Amino acid sequence: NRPGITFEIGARLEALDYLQKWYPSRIEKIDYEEGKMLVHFERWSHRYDEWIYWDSNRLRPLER
Repeated sequence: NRPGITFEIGARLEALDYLQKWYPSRIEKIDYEEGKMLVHFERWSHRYDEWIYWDSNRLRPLER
């Protein structure tokens, strides 16, 4: 039970949207160079996967 980017593939990060919530979304793949992750969302109607960057907008790492 780790709500946030644990930097591990398969970790459940917090993504914002849909409800404007930071909802536990799962990392499917990580790009470390650009610093993006292929995140798979549970509550997401358009697509289910997306490449977004950590805390660039709607992505939150772990508590700290």
